[PDB]
Amino acid sequence: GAMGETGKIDIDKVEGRTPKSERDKFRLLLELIKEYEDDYGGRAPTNILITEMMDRYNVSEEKVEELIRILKDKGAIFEPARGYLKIV
Repeated sequence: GAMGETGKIDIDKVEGRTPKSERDKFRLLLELIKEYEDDYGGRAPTNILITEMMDRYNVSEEKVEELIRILKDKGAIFEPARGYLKIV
């Protein structure tokens, strides 16, 4: 019916046995850059990133601009034109 099997174990610390993957403000900004790049044929207009981050994720313009500087500074992204962001 069922049968027996081998390689017995026991449960001491063996909780928490699940995967993890999440998001962050840095991630959520960067996600908009790539999800607009393909749409613009390689642009992410910085003003739209701001407006859409306040829409999609309630992030205030000051904070979106800070995300923009941080990831720019890291060379994770760039601003190749006067209000167009790019992933590195």
